[PDB]
Amino acid sequence: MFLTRSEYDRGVNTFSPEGRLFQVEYAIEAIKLGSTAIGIQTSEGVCLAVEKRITSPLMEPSSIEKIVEIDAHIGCAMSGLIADAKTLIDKARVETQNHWFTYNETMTVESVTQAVSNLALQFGEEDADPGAMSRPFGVALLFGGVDEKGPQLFHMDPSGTFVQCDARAIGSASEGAQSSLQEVYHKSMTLKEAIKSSLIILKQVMEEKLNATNIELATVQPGQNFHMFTKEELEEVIKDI
Amino acid sequence: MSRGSSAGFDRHITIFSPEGRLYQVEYAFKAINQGGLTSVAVRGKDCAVIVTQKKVPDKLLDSSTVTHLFKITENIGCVMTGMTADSRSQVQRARYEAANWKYKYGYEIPVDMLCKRIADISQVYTQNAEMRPLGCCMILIGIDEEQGPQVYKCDPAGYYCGFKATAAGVKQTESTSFLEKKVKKKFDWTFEQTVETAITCLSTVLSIDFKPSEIEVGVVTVENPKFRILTEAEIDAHLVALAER
Amino acid sequence: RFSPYVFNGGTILAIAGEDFAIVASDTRLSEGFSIHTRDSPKCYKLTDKTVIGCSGFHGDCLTLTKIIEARLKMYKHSNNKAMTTGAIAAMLSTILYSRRFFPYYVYNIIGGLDEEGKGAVYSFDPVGSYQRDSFKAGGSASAMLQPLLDNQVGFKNMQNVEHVPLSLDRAMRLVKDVFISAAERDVYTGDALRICIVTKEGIREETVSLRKD
Amino acid sequence: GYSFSLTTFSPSGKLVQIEYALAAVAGGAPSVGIKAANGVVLATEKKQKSILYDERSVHKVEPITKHIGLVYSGMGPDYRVLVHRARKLAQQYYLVYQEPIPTAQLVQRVASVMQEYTQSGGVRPFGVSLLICGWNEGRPYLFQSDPSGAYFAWKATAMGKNYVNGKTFLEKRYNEDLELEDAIHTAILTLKESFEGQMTEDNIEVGICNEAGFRRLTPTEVKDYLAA
Amino acid sequence: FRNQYDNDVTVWSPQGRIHQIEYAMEAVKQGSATVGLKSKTHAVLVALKRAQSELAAHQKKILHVDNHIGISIAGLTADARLLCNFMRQECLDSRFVFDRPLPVSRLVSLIGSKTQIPTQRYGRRPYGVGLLIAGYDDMGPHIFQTCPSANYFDCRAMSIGARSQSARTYLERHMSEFMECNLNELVKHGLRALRETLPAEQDLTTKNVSIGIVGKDLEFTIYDDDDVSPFLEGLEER
Amino acid sequence: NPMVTGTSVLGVKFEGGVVIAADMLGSYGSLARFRNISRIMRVNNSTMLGASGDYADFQYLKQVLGQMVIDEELLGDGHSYSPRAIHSWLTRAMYSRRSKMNPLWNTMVIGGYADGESFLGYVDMLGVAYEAPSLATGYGAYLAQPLLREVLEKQPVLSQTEARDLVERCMRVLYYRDARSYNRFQIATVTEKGVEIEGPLSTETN
Amino acid sequence: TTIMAVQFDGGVVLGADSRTTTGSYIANRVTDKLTPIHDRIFCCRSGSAADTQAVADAVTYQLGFHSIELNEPPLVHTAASLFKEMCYRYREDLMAGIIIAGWDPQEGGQVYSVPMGGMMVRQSFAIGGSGSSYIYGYVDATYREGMTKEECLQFTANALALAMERDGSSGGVIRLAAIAESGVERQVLLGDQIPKFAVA
Amino acid sequence: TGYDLSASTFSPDGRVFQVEYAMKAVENSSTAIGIRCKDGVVFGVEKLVLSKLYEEGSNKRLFNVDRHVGMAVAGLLADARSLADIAREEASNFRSNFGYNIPLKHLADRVAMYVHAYTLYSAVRPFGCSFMLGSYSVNDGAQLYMIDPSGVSYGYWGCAIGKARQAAKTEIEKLQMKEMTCRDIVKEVAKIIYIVHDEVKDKAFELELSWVGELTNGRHEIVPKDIREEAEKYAKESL
Amino acid sequence: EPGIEMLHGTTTLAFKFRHGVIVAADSRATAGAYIASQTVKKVIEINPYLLGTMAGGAADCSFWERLLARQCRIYELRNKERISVAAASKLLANMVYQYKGMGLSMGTMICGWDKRGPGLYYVDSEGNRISGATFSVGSGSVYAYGVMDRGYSYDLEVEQAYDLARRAIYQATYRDAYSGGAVNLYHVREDGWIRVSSDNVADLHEKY
Repeated sequence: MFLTRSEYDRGVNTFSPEGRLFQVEYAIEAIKLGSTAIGIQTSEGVCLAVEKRITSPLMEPSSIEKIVEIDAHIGCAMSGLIADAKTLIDKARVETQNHWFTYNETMTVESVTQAVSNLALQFGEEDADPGAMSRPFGVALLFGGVDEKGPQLFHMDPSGTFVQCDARAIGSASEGAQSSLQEVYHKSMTLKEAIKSSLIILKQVMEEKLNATNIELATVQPGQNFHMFTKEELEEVIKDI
Repeated sequence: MSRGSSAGFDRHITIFSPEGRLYQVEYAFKAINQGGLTSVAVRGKDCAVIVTQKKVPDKLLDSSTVTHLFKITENIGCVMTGMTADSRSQVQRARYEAANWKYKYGYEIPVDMLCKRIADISQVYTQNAEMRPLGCCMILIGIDEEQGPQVYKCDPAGYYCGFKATAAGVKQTESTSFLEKKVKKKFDWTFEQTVETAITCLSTVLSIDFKPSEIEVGVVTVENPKFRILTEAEIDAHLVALAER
Repeated sequence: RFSPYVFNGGTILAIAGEDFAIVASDTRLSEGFSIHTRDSPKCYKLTDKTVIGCSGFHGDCLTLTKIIEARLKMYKHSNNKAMTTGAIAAMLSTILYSRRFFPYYVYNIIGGLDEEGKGAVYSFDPVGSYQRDSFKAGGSASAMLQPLLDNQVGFKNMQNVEHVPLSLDRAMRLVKDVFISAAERDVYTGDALRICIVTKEGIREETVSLRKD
Repeated sequence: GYSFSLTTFSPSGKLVQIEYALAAVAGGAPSVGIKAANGVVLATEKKQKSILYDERSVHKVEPITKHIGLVYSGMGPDYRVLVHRARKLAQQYYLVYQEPIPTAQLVQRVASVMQEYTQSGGVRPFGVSLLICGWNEGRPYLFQSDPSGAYFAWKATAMGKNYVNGKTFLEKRYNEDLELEDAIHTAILTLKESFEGQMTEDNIEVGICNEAGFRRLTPTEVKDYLAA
Repeated sequence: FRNQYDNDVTVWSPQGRIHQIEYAMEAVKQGSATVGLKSKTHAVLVALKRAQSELAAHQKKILHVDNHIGISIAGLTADARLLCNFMRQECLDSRFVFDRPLPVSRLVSLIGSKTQIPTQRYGRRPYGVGLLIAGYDDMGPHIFQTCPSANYFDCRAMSIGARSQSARTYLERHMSEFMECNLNELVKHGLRALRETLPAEQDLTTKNVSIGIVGKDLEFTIYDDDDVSPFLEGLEER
Repeated sequence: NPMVTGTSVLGVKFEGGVVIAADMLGSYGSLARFRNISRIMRVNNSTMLGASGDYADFQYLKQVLGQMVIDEELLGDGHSYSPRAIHSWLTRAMYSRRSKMNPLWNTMVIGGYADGESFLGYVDMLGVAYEAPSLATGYGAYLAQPLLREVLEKQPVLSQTEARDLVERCMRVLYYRDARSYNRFQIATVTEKGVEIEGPLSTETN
Repeated sequence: TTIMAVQFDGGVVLGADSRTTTGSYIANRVTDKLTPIHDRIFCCRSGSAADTQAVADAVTYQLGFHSIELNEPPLVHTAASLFKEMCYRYREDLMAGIIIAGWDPQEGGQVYSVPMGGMMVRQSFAIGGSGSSYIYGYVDATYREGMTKEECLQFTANALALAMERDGSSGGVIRLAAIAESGVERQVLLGDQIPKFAVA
Repeated sequence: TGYDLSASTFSPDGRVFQVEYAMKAVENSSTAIGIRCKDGVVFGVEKLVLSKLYEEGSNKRLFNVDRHVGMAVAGLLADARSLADIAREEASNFRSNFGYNIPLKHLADRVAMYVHAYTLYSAVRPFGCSFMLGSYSVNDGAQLYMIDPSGVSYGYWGCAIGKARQAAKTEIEKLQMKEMTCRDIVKEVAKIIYIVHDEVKDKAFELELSWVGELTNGRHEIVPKDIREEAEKYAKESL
Repeated sequence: EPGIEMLHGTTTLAFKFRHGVIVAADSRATAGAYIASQTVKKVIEINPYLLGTMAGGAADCSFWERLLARQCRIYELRNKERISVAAASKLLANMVYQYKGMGLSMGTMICGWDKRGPGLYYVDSEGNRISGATFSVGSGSVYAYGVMDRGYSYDLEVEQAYDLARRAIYQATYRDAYSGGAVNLYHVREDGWIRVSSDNVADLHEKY
């Protein structure tokens, strides 16, 4: 056979040869430009750490809110295109509140990730103005939470798929982090043990050296709600290398 | 938003040529002759008659269900040339059109006005980007009030005119030549030395003598203004009269 | 003209215990001054642990209970778990208020257990302002029923008497007796009695006969 | 390329698509409009190739009001649509304002309506140019509508085939001094100059507009003038 | 001569062929294996979860639809979940109006119609999902596959996804003994069938088998991890 | 608001089947404007429907219900709307029409026999619905219903003729003591043999 | 406002008065109360002018396209149904006087009928409008089966004359239509010709 | 080639290539025949069975568009099912708006115009199947129609569509269909199905049959099993 | 009643002395002449920052204030800091301004101690949104205003403020036939409101 003309992705939602859509796997490793983020899901709770890769000293680090919480017991970690990532976040928040007042309890983490996945996938209605992107989201998401599961972790890829994963790493160095983490992971892990191992692997993976400003982490445990670590907490954690 | 027009002069109708000639219109015109059928329309002072082949290259077919003379009103009828499906649709379109006319103005639509409206509908196709021109030409007959019979023919281009006698189809140039020759000299055409001349035209231009199974003829008369179609019980007798000369 | 609402009558009663939540309603379904049927229950099982009781315009009752069933299935599908009783009550509040400008002419009481294992009864108004309660009657004869329930379950206006918790057998006897007493002054009560006993091991049904007049 | 869209200008900021429409107009039928101190005459060629055609089932110059006449040079159906709907516009103007539209606001209407087609995409420009004869407060008006949406008022102009030589012929043969009756004759002379096909009675449709309002000329009258 | 026609669902190849549909076909067969035989007493869905990632519970391959309907997905989870929403919506609607479980033979037609609809309009894609259907109704258990071409089929058994041709061969060779069996022998048949799809070096474990059952009085019940252990138990090795 | 109505439809369960009655009558108020109209539909071979109230809405129901049932037939799958299903659908349609303040001014009585079970349900203009061994509408509800219940309490299980004669007598009473009553009517029996409409019959009593 | 139609074997006979009232004043005393919907299908609008005239004309609009499409004579039942739903849809604002009567090739002659609001009856004879209330007894006592066209005409004339005498909202002349195999026979009995059933 | 990218585009030679392609898709699909006799019309399909795993009676292709009219299909099955639904809705609307059964001569035109309407918009590609509409009515006998993907609607005394259309046409030309009943003609239909079938490359088909006629009182019905099996017996005997 | 009267308002209370705001309300749904309940809490724990109040209509108050709770938690997430009292009053007033003249009967008071300190606003069905130092709404609001006006003092000590609230609520329910039940006291101290007690009028009468 001879190579000839072919329209490749003229239409969004064009199936590739061997049936494998374009924009979806274009965005999958458009992600790989994203910062490395680590999430560990142990019985004692979950931890969400991520590099902020400060480009220049002229920013104060406080601005880059790489980590937010969908709700008091649902913290979120993101990497890649922050732009529409915040719209993803805002939908997650409004959905959580919708469940909360309509149904007087805390919306469970699994349903949150499932609804967020529902938000994606709406690519091609170029004629229809309402409800559009015509572009897949280009951001990967990590959800931590506590409920009648307690500790939970969900990884989302820009394809509307997710898993009840635990100890799941995403970013530019995602594969190296995942490989090292596999051999590092322990089935029964204490809380700072996850903090410690995850921080060591972060120090090991990222380009720049590691300090308080370089990264941040947050945790939720069955004890109480979302906590975002402050500076002095980061020094008193990284004291021990 | 939509798939859009293919980039090219002949690729799509909307783009003008360097001389602003619409290619897709010509493509429609020389798309009319698909199906091989060629029709002829002539009119006298009393009647307007349209005649065409009845190609039946299969006798699994029923002669009744295959046709090209479609009554539009009890007073006004038409003939089709081109592909079958677009002819289907425009017959529907004009039936609806004239019915709406009568409903909204209270009197039967004149032949010329129906032709004009159909021409407008055909024209608006040549304006848009995912319209395809309806590749078929449609011819009218009828008696209006005083002008006796009229013959009208729109086209995919939207051009139409009133014809003392006209034709459309494959052998259209030769039909027009013979029509000009006949019309210049002999022009009474009461009813028998009338359009029967156009049957002579069609036979001469096309083939040997026809026997009526291949011929489909509909008429309207000034003294009896129904759109009504003769049969081999009728057309046969006409053509035996024509064969003898 | 056309009246879209009509009063089908009926009475619904709920009592909350420690390991139980009795729901109580008769089956005298009427309209105007004529008995339609003697055997239309007004208490429906929703889940293994939650039982609803509805009274009033019976068409609204049917529409509401069917849409509640639909939403139960929806929640089950969406969250992979049985919907909690408190969630049921909140959902009923919002769904009832959704018709704020065309109210469901229905009084509702929810019988069920919490997920702490205790009994809990939610009372409602035709628009959806609910509140947890230890006991509640709804419907036409709820006026006759309520003071006695206050007197016995609530021990209101008693003096120098031990406030023993209400046991299952005592509650059963009390609800039987209160409907027997209601049957002789209210016109919309009688012909039967449906009693649902929601426990920790499932739901069992009980029924007796009342005055058939 | 850069000549397929109607929506992008050329690298020289120069609309090829409108120019193609202009060339199509040039390829149309000859047409002449002569203003005069007491009226305006419009003349144009009937190209019924076969005598089987009827001149007068359809027409080339179309009235719009008592005092409005239109003639074109291009593809017929576009002209017929534009006439049909300029009629809508004028009928509006009389409905809203109890007085027939002056010719100017009509050519405003028409210029706007064709221009919007040029600037829409997906719709081809109206491949035909128009001529307008009018009579306002009793004084003649003469407008030419350019398919680009441009509209120009002329003392006298000619369009269609070989219209450059027609305009040159008019240049050395017209004056503001003229009247209607001789204007008819000189316009016929202009068409004869570039007729290619030996005028008969039955090749030109003629329309005039004076105080008594616009009205055609019957073929009897065309013969009647051509007698001398 | 295969130049243009491999872009748009609204474009026919000069071959009586639509490239996009076949690409979505390949998409479906890049899924994972699952098997759907049935007996007189029951209809069963057996699917293998994505045992390719690590420290990550695999995707849920069987999706509850109704009291009497159970489905499995072996394609893009995206369109799968989207269609399951409509599944549940119509089942609830039928229960709301006619107050009865929805028959399978009509729900599958609904799926076919909706999945066919985007195939015609521009700017749309086929639903790239490999879907298997299990349900029980008046006329008993039923099994259906709906390829993304909106073409459903009725089966006593069949497998869709990667390596599923091995299971299809197994079902060809053992379709005869399927109609009359207990629950356990039926599940053993399905487990063996799904097993042959696996690479010879990979064996099924409790973590990646997802049996689901529906029957006469037995409403559709999906069997997750360790719970399935008795079902896996008693199964001989290859 | 109602225009042209049929006063009453009967209904009674019995062993293996159900029979109902309704008269040949449509009143334009106090005028017996139409005397040969039948207010009974054989919905299918197992379910059958009678209606009371504005006859226009009953005709519209005839049209739409027939369309749905023939659609089911065209499907030809094996499934069929059991009488309970028709009851539910009718209830839902009437309720929805109420919720738009455009009521269908009718009051139906669904009769159906499936699975060796005799089903008898009742729906009115406001979506109110239930089942009962015997049913009545209009002043039928205040007149024939008491006699039906009286017979049913002493004898809950009826044979064919025992119930048919009871229906005959009760509607004779209706003819006596009802303004919008007529002497001609139908009797429709639903059973294993299907639905069967017999008439016109007359009270013709001495 | 005393439209009435009678069905007989192989054809039908219609009948109506000619008086459109505005209350107690007659706007038109020669009103052509018979509308020919088609070549062989008539009707009788009654109840108020505009809402009936417009609907009838619209029904003529429809069924004309529909008969050209089928290329067969329009079936009477088809006209009945069409002009049924056309009323039923707008049954909340429209009045009406449908008594549609006509002949078809297949099923002899029909008189379908319904007052405003929509429904279907194919009865032997149809009466509508004001004077029908007064003419019920006469028609019921007189109508028989199998009566031919001439006595149908006489019966119709007599009934309409009785309505003419007793009704005060109907009057003028009696228009008649005899639809059959060959065609319609519209005649106008007036003056002396109309039945004179004197008072004594 | 070249200038044939979309539906709403004419060739240099004036041909709609991207409906010729949908047409050629029919020759890639199984055959489907239909014959009209004195009493009624009978259909017959060469349903190729892809594998033994399918339930007998799967992929039914003798759709029931209304009580007195059937549908035999050939082409994209999804296309066929969508068209069948369109036909059902058209018949339903006809009944609702006029009260009597839709004539086949009108229903066929109504569906054909819809099919045609799907051939002149660049937004949508043309449909990829062709189908039969056979019906009977003692009022006007029995009628049969063929609908190409382009929308050309013609009634046939007997038609055939599929990968082996021409052979079936030749076979049918040898029958005086105007003067048999349904009973005798079923024998011929099964004979033709078995004769035309291509067992060497496309083995293991399964015959599926239906008719409509006065013998069913004008009700399109699947063939009774006894007649079906004896007809298959006779067709095998003809081999 | 065709199911829709829901209340007409019974005896609310709120003022803002120099140790934060205290609020008080009774508990007696008055279905026409028959009491619906004696134990309807009317102080609404919108969040650990801000307290509502039910009066005028039970269902409307409850629903709209719950919706407000959703909205304000959304605000606190998006802005990362707690919403002010004035902003919450604005949100409620804008939300209830639509559905003007459709039967709404809200009488809420938003109470909280935000960055500007004490916060107290009157928000009702017909759109009034006014701050102030003293408020009460409901049928018994007049009696409450009497006792309150004669008790209020911005410098009043906390426990005496509790006494004032109890006295006012008790007198108002003592005169009103439509107010009754158990009294509820909520103090909005420094950040985080604190529940005071839920005492009964019958016992109060002995205490008085």
